[PDB]
Amino acid sequence: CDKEFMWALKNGDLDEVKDYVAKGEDVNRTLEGGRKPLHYAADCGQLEILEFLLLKGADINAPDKHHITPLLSAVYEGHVSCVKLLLSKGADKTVKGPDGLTAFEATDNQAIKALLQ
Amino acid sequence: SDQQLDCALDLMRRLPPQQIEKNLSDLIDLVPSLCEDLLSSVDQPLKIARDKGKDYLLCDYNRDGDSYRSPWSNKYDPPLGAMPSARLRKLEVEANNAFDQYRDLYFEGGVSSVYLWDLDHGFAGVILIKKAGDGSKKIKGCWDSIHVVEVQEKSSGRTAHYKLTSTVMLWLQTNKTGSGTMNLGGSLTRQMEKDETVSDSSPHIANIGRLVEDMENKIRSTLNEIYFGKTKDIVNGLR
Amino acid sequence: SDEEKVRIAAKFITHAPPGEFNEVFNDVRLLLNNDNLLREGAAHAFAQYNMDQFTPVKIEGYDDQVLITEHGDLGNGRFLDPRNKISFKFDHLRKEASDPQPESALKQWRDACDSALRAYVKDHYPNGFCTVYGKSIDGQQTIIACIESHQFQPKNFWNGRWRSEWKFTITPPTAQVAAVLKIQVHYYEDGNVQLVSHKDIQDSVQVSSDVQTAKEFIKIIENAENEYQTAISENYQTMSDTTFKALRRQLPVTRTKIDWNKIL
Ligand SMILES: [Mg+2]
Ligand SMILES: [Mg+2]
Repeated sequence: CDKEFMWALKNGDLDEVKDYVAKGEDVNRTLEGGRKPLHYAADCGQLEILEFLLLKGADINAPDKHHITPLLSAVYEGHVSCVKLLLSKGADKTVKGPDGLTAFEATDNQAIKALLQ
Repeated sequence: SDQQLDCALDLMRRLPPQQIEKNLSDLIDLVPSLCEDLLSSVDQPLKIARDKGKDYLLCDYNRDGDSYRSPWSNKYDPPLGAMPSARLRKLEVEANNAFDQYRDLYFEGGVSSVYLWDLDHGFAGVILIKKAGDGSKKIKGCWDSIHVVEVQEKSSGRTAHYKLTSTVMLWLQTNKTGSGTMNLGGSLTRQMEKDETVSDSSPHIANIGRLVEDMENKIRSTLNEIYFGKTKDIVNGLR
Repeated sequence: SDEEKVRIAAKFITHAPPGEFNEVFNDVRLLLNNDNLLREGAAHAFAQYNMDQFTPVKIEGYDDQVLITEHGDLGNGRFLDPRNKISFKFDHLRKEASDPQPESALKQWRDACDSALRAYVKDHYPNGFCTVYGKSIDGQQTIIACIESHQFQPKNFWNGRWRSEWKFTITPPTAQVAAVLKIQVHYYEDGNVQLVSHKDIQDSVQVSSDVQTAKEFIKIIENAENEYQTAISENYQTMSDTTFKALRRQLPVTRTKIDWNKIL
C-alpha cells in the first residue's frame, strides 16, 4: 500500500494523493522506499503535488535516506518551477546535500542558479 | 510440426502484447502439440508468489515439477526437489542481496529474485525484476526484465567469460481528458558476451551486476526512443 | 472443441494489426489446418475485421474510395457507397469489389456533410479516405461520418492506422454528437511495440440548414481531432520524463552509477 501511494506521488494523480492523506496518512512519514512524500513529488517535478503536501503540513526541509532535501531533489533533477515554489514557501537553501554542497553549488542550471540567488 | 511452431511464434509477435496470457492459452488450446515448445519460447509477464515473508518471482529455471522454490527460504512452496549446491546456494544469497539493492536504487520498489544453477565448467543464473505501477486509474504501467547469465571460468580463475541475454517487457497506460486512453506495450531483447577479470575486489556478482546495470541502461534508452519517439512520429504521419 | 477452434481462430484474426491481416491469416490457416472450418466458421471474422478497420476499397470506374463499415453493411453481403449511390459485392478475403448496382429521406444533409468532410480530410490527412452515411436508427435521423488514414511500411517494419466515427443524432433543434477516435501503431524494426489509443467524445450542436449544420459538424470534428493529436504528443513527452521514470530511473537518486564492490 506504500508503493501505490508512491506511484500516485510520482505521476501526480492528485485525486489519489488526496484520498490517501484524507484517510489519515502522514504527509511527513518516510515511505518504505526511503523518501517522504515531498521527495517523490519534487523528484518528478510535480508542482501541483508539492503545493498540496505543503498546505497539508509537510516539512519542507526534511531529508530522506539519501540526506536530500525537497529543494535539493528538485535541483538535482532540474525542475525549475518546483525550485521556484519551494523557495517561495520558505525552503532553506543553505542546507548542504550528502556531498557537502548547497543547492547553488550543486547545479549548472543557470535558471535554477538565478532562483537560488 | 516444425512449421507449425513457426506460425505460432509469428502470431504472438503480432498480437496485442497485453493479452499474451490468454492468447498463449488460446494458442495452446488450438494446437496442444506445441504446448511445451511455446511456453519455453514466448516472452510472458513475470508472475509473483509469496514466500509465506517477502514476494518472489516465478520462472522455469527455479521450477521442478509443479512447485516453485523461493530464493529466500530455499524451499519449494508446494513441498517436495532440485536444490542448489551448498557452495552455489551461498553465492546465490549474495546475488539476491546484491540485486535487491540494485532493485531499490534503480526502481525504488518492486520485486527481485535471483536463481543459480551449476552447469559443468561454471554456473548460470537468472535475474528477475518486476516493477508494477498499481493504485491509479489514470496512470498505469509495468516493467518486467529477465536476465540469463552464463559464467565460464578460465584456468586459474583470475578472468572469466560472461554471456548475458536480457529481455525487458514494458507496458504503460494513461487515461487523460485530452489524449483519452493511450496504451503502449511490447518488449526488447539483447545479447552480450564479454570477459572481465575476477579479483577479490571484483567477484563474480560484481561483474554480473555491472553487466546487468549497463545493459538495462542501454535497453531503457532504446525503449524511450521506440516507445515515445518512433511511435509518436508514426502517429503524426497518419494526420 | 471444433466449435472452439474456430472461435479461437476468429479472435486471433480480429486482433490483427493494421496492415498485417495477411500474415495473421496464414498463421491461423497453418495452425487450424482445416481450410473449410476456417472459411465458413471465420467468415464473419474476416467481415468483422474489415468493417472495424474502415478498410478503403477502390471500385472500378468510381475513383473515390469507399470505407467498409458496419453502417455500409446492407445485410445482403453488399456494401453501400453513399457518394455514388450504388451497392457492390465485397469479398472480405481478397478485399475486392464487384457487381455494382444503383442504390433516401436524409439524402441532402449527407451530400452536404460529405462535401464538407472531403475538403477537411484533404487538408489534414495525407492518404485519407472518408464516407458519410445518412440513415435512421430507432426512429431517429442519424448522420454518420467516418475517416480512415493508414501507412503500411513493412519494408521499414512499422504500420499505423487512424480511424474516426462521428454520429450526429438529429433531434431538432439540436443534434447529439457521439464520436470515437482510434489509433493503432505497430513498430518492429528494433524490438517490438504496439500503440493502442482511443477517445470517446460527447457533444451537442444546434441544427439549422443542410449547409450551415454541415459546416458546423465539420467544425466540431476539426477542433476535437486537433486536440486529440496535440494532447497525444504532449502525453508522449509526459510518459518520457515521468511515467517511464516511475517504473525505472535513468540514474539512482544519488545521480551516480552503482559502486558494486561497496555493496558486497
Ligand atoms: Mg558547478
Ligand atoms: Mg498534419
